Amino acid sequence: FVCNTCPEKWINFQRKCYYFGKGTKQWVHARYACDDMEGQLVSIHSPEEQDFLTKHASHTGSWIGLRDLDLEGEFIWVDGSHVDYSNWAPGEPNQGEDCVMMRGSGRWNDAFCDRKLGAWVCDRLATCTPPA
Repeated sequence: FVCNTCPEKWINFQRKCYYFGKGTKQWVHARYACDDMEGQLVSIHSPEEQDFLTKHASHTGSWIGLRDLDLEGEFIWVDGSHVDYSNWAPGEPNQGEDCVMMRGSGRWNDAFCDRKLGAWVCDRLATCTPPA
């Protein structure tokens, strides 16, 4: 009936859980690190979710789960969803910079995928209160 339960070290927002990771990672590195924790690099689909992420975002930049896929020819989230909501920094995005990071402001920019960032965000679904 109510789905806000999250694992230790994760934080709940709405029906999801979020992990604010710290450590030096390239984009595909953060992707696999989230997968190792049974999550995914975060996907962002509303201003309310973004505002939550901004409150907890690292000041020096974080990888998020968005990258430009060559065959589809567009930015696609790690879970296969399309970009409906976006929070690009003004002028962004602008060949080579295929991966997407989130600044301390919450705003996004594209970047070389081998850039090393000190933070990254995973998400997963929250679990739910049981039957009595």
